[PDB]
Amino acid sequence: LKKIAESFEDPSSIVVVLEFILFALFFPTEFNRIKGDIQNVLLLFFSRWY
Amino acid sequence: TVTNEFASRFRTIVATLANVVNERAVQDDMQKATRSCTKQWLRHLETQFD
Repeated sequence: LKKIAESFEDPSSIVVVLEFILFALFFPTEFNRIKGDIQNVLLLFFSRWY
Repeated sequence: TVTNEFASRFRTIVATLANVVNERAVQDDMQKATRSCTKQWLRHLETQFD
């Protein structure tokens, strides 16, 4: 994954989540090839929000 | 660790103070805008701390 610096302060940070989701739909294969590196971002999102 | 335990502790502290300031602000009928701004400030402190 090309690196994403995201702290997830604001709800607007949901954009990044959506980015991933879109990428998951348009490109399930490539998404699957990088999905752990994505989970590193989602874990920031989740620890911060949930 | 994926997550810094010190920083996570500061997140719980800021969560507690957040509901504290909130309870105070609703007690004193604060405008939603100022409330949102203190909350934003706290989230910023969490990021800076992390």
